[PDB]
Amino acid sequence: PAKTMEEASKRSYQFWDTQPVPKLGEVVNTHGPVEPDKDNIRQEPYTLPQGFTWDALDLGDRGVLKELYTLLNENYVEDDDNMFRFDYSPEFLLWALRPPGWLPQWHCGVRVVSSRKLVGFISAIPANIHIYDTEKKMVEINFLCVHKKLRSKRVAPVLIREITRRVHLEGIFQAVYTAGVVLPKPVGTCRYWHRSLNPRKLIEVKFSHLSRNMTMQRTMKLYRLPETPKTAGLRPMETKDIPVVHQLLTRYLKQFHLTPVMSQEEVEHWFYPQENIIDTFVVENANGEVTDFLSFYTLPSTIMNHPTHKSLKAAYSFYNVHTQTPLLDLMSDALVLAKMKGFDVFNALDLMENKTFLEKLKFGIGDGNLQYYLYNWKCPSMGAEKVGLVLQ
Amino acid sequence: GKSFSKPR
Ligand SMILES: CC(C)(COP(=O)(O)OP(=O)(O)OC[C@H]1O[C@@H](n2cnc3c(N)ncnc32)[C@H](O)[C@@H]1OP(=O)(O)O)[C@@H](O)C(=O)NCCC(=O)NCCS
Ligand SMILES: *C(=O)CCCCCCCCCCCCC
Repeated sequence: PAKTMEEASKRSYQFWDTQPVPKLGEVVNTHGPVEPDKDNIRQEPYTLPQGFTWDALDLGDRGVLKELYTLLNENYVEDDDNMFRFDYSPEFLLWALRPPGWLPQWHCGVRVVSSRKLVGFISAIPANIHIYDTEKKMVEINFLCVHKKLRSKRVAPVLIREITRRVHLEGIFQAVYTAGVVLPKPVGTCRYWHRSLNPRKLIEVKFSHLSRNMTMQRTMKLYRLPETPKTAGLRPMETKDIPVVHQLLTRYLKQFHLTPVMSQEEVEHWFYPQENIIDTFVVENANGEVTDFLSFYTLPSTIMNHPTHKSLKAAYSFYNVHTQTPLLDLMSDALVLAKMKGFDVFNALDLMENKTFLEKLKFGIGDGNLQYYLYNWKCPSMGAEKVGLVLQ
Repeated sequence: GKSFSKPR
């Protein structure tokens, strides 16, 4: 897999060349589908290698959910140095995979026939997507995972074609997805940044390193945060805030070029606070009006092969909407709140207006890009500051 | 993400 775009144009894409996505080399000056919708869809599941079978996973079954948790806990995304691996919790997986409109056939697992061991997965969830001047019903593809023992055996293309087929059956012909690798063809390239909250732990586990000309004592003083937030009237989101949070989000997102279009029910799902999954804080001013909100989701990572430190607790910036409170103040309170809740690090991408605060609030640039992709949709690429979509 | 980043 290629990490740089120039390194990717020396690569040949035996699978992606067959798919309705623009070629890495071509420049896109149009807006529309790569190919027309299909009006007959293959009725049969694609064939897996001998000894493996499809199984749609009922994540409402606690045992099955735990099998998926374990597949991902052991085989999902790692950093470049193979030191850290995402550790999505079972309850977080339910949040990410059963939003409004979720469909059981879109939780697409692969099992070993004999042992029944879960060795593969891919998911779709439905989402209405605004892309430049077009609003489309699409799916979001996530959690593509092949067991380490099954890798480099052409299994991932089968998972992709099978989820494509199952989405086609429901009348949907576009998708959005993100990858750390460069593929044909990014609509936008974002960059993770990191804000230390427990610098000591981060250094001991080699998530970060001491800056060249400063000491540990200095690093700790540099990243120290207030004990409590400063914004007047900041509080956790409640049921009564669902409408205004939907209103605020909907109006705020119009300024970007790739955004979700959430119903009020989707807003309830994605923002209503759930401990250790999603945090949302609103600003209720002196008149009782909600004028801003901040939000971040919980995603720890396994620290691989470490005898003492086993896990790294990370907060991920979600959607932050400002209309009366400065964004910089909002995000400082996010950092303070994440520190209070025990997070070790606060991550955020350089999309939306995030570049206006990343350096000022002492974020450090990461080593990983997050590429954004559309399936079967041709449009011009956009800068990170025009991406207004955050995926789990 | 679909990418585990660390400070460069
Ligand atoms: C991603 C993963 C499923 C790929 O499985 P694999 O066994 O390594 O790849 P396969 O041999 O089955 O086939 C690779 C094909 O699928 C493509 N591919 C690889 N990873 C992909 C991804 N996340 N998304 C979409 N396509 C991907 C490859 O580009 C290749 O297609 P190409 O010939 O056009 O280049 C597997 O490595 C994995 O589970 N990684 C950890 C979780 C994860 O999703 N990491 C990806 C972050 S970018
Ligand atoms: C990370 O897990 C995302 C992996 C994306 C794999 C490619 C998906 C391509 C779109 C498939 C669905 C198309 C529905 C019309």
